[PDB]
Amino acid sequence: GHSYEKYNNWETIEAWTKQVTSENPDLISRTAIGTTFLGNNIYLLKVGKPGPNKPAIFMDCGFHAREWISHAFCQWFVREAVLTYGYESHMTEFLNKLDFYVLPVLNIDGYIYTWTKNRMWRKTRSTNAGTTCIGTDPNRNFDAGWCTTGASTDPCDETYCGSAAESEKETKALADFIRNNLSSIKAYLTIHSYSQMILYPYSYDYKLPENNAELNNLAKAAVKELATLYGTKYTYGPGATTIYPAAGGSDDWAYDQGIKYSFTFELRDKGRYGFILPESQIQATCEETMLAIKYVTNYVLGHL
Amino acid sequence: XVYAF
Ligand SMILES: [Zn+2]
Repeated sequence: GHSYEKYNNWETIEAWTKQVTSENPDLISRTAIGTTFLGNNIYLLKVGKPGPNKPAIFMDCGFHAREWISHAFCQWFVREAVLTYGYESHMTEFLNKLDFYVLPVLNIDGYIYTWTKNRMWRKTRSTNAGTTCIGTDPNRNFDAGWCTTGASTDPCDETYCGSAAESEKETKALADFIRNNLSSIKAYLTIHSYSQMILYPYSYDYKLPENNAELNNLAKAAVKELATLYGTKYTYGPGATTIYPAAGGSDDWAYDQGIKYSFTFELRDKGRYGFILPESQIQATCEETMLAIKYVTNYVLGHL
Repeated sequence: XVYAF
């Protein structure tokens, strides 16, 4: 069965999205924003106390298949929201004043593959013309300086940028949803591992966002809040200079759509376990990450 | 998350 304290396969997560919604219809509704190359449903959970014309914050997990702690966190977040609503004053204010769009697993096909065949798989599972090599890197497939740096044109590489921007059903789906809901979405948060970083634009170029100072201060303060629990140390900054230049990422793309607060979170750890983070760390990782997310949420709220 | 950075 489903556990927030263990890593769950896709069958279990899909059942969970229906179940948690069913148990908390007052705080959650579910849709799909599209289907994957292999026909799986890309579920989106709308978390919040329903109401007219509320602002929103968008968060996805599971862009990259092997980064299992990411998927884990989106599930954790949803439970924490429904548990503490009405009991913890900040979360209660958050869900009353805005909605969270939580996309638990974007790259479902790849995630299934990490369970069935190859634990270190990263990309999607789409086919490519002229080769048997499989998959596009979803975080190289957005229309943001697309395929110009830090990406590969070789389908056999783990950073393959795709045949065109939004060539992938999963990425086109995510981009379509954000475009369609741009007037309400105030922040974009995409959850990865590993490295323990908070990153903001730009990665597709060395240039800086006009609110570079604001983003840096917000990231800095969120890192502090995260460290308060267990002393876990995060680093922060523009993606290009903080980890590497990389084009076609969704954080940059979202920011260039006019979403002024856009962050890539890279969770635990720093390499001891890497992608294969032990389940015994799921709880602590998620608890500390919650503090950073809630700090950003509070900030967005007072900067509407 | 690119190997091996
Ligand atoms: Zn990643």
